[PDB]
Amino acid sequence: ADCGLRPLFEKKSLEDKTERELLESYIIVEGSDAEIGMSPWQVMLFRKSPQELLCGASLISDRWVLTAAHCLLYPPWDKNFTENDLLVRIGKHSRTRYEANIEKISMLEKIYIHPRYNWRENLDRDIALMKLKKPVAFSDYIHPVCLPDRETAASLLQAGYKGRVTGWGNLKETGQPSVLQVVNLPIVERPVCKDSTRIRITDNMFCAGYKPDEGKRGDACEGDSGGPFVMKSPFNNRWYQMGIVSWGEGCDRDGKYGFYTHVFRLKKWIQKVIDQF
Repeated sequence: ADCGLRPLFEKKSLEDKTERELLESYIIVEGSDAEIGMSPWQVMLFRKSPQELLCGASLISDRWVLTAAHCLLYPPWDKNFTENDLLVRIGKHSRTRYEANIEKISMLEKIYIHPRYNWRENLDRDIALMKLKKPVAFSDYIHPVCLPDRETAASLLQAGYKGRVTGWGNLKETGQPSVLQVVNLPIVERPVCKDSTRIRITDNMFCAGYKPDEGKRGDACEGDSGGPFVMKSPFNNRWYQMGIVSWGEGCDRDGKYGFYTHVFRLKKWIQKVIDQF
């Protein structure tokens, strides 16, 4: 509703140091310290006991969180979290300090994993929702991102177009940053994404990232999964979550690419589960 409009930026008619890098393109390894409240919707999947960060996520409403399905469910490693095995921290900035009157710790009501999530082969439909026991309060640090729609999707999800990925994940291949990281990457053309790996691709997933001859680098890594991949719509100055950090081979390997769950391609589900409750 009031989604996509950041308190310490749009609301205050301000722009972040990398915002235009995105606009000017419409026709976390090697990132940078995000700026305060520049990713208000960012979330942290935290494990109660032992205490540990296990994924990134995103606030898409005072009562719902979005993240990768593998983050929560992955049989191969006996991973199968439950409503109260986890916590979700919101409004954070530092990866370790407990930002007292800034961040907000929320509990889980219900976990919703996509019925067709495919872990046996290629994390197809790598998405999952999380209802919060108690609704969260919006602040200049905790605000929702928008969910894409026909129009938005068609306009912004194109090769060359840059989206942004933020997180507290690793800075290389296995340490962690002391503050949320940010990096801007370009959407790659499906054909390239396809023959870049021997894994079977799907329309439910897209890949961003620079090519070997472009000079620049950057990618997502361990701990960024479940995190958002956004884009600012030039039209209404709003931010949309176009993807979810899903998978990838290594982290910023030449001629390798990061794969993201294709949000809009599954918005139907999202809508379904949220309306059904």
